[PDB]
Amino acid sequence: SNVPAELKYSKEHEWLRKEADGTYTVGITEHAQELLGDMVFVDLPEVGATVSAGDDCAVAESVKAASDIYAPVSGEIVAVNDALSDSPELVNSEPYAGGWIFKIKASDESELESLLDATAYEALLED
Amino acid sequence: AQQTPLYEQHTLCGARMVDFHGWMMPLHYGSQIDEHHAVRTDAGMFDVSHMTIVDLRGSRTREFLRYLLANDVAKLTKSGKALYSGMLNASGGVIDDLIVYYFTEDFFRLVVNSATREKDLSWITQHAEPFGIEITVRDDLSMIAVQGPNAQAKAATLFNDAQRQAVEGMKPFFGVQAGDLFIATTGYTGEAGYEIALPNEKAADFWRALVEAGVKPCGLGARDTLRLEAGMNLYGQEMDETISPLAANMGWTIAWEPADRDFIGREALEVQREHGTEKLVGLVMTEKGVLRNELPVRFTDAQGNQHEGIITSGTFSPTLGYSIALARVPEGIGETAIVQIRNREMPVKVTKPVFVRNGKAVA
Repeated sequence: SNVPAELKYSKEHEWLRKEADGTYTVGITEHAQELLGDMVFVDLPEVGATVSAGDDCAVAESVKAASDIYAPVSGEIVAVNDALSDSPELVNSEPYAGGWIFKIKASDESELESLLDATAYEALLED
Repeated sequence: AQQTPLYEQHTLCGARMVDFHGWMMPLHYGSQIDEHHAVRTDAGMFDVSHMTIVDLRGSRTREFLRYLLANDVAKLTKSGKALYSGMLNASGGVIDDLIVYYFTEDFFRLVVNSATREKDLSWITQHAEPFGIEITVRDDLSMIAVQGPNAQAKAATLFNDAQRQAVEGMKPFFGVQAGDLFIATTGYTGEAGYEIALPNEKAADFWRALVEAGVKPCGLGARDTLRLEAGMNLYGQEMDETISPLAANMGWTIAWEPADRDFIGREALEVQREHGTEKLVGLVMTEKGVLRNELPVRFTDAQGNQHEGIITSGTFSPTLGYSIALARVPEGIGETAIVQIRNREMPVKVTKPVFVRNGKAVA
């Protein structure tokens, strides 16, 4: 499962897990972590920030480069993953689990239906 | 870019290939951090087959080298002994750094970097001619560097008995031919190990045996973080033809004595040393972030005047757990500086240009 079945996915190689409370957990895919390489720092957004999809709202720093992480959807940040401060490598080891970056309350329903399902993302990587 | 002879071996080991001066080389095999840890704590290995090995033979070889190079191969008095040296132009700038081995009075070997192969070979063949030296480019040979506290014991599992006796208790900076293996206690990491050169047609199998002996494949990413922690220069960054070796922490390699040995660039360098030069220092950024190549480095002297230098190499150090860099800076820098990253002035500590000795932070 380089592509877990039940997740939604974006163009910029992020994934979104709808949670019980209606919010989305967001992180970067196995593909995206592979291309980043080992993460040594992450700069996270403020809890409470409003973003529009495509805003650059976090930064993954590897040994090679800083790399902007973009908001997959529009909404308000409700949480960020504080474990990444001591364990940035989780983005590499658990990109769908401990490696989640932030959680968002989506504010645009048509954005959420443009997201790819597991099979469409698997196809995007197939190019 | 060419596909290197070990390509199938690298791909079986999970390499991510990148273009590296005309050769597709592994950037890493999964995790450059893991690969750095392997060399610091056990054993890792690097395909260095695109280094060029140059054999020099003839009665005037020593004399020639005592002229070509700024260290002095007269110091090599025991068979197999090697030294690190710069090779300078007439104006005292660095054309390359290299390793040279002495075998007999009339047989020496140079090893040079991939990036500067052609420039160095031209410089070497131009200057060797009047000495009547037989110059052999050994592109028939590949080479693997095995590095780390268990590197020698793991490699030596592949040696036959003759090979083990030839290198038993061999000190750092020796190289010895034993059968089809040339085994040298050199490296670019700050750890013990070997560099082992052997025929191209034997290299893939030897790599395979080394993986099986527990030696971790390691790529360029790790090669940079290990070398930079160890305070070792990379040509084109810490120095180039416009930079004096005295401004690149290569002062220790200039063999000034004996005074009557002229070598190319010595006159210019003597002048340079009397004017004084900038100096290569270490920088440590303990605050969050990564120092990057070519960033400005600044400090204000006691008088209130600002001076500016430059990062020559920046990286994240896995061993220290902070970013580190080598930087060329005006004489008179103190214990701290400031580096401009984006549009924020980040404070840094100024240290000696070495971060790690013996797997420990030179703290």
